[PDB]
Amino acid sequence: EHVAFGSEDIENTLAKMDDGQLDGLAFGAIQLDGDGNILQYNAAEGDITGRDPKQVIGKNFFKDVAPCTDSPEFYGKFKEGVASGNLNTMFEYTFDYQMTPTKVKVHMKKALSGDSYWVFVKRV
Ligand SMILES: *C(=O)/C=C/c1ccc(O)cc1
Repeated sequence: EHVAFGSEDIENTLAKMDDGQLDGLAFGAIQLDGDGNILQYNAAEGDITGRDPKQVIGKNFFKDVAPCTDSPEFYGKFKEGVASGNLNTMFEYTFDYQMTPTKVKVHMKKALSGDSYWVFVKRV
């Protein structure tokens, strides 16, 4: 159905969803493993960044796809959350690698499932 960016139970709703439903979301959604490998990447995220979802699946988000996120403010918070088991943070960021610099809001949250973490993205 509809689900709003930043919803308190977003991870419960998205646990229900297959690839096609994820492509129906109003915001960008990326699912990562604990090493930052890309497990899912939806159509809305591709609309923001110009990346073909089919070609980024399996690549490492912090090393290869999104080097500008390798920073204490983004990757640093991700690794702290993976280690502590409590990842749930929202912040503003700029995506500027091989693209027009684009201001975004990012929400990172642990999934329901084992060894999975979401990055949600919306333009601001
Ligand atoms: C900075 O390098 C960010 C790059 C980026 C962010 C999000 C994406 O889905 C793809 C590339």
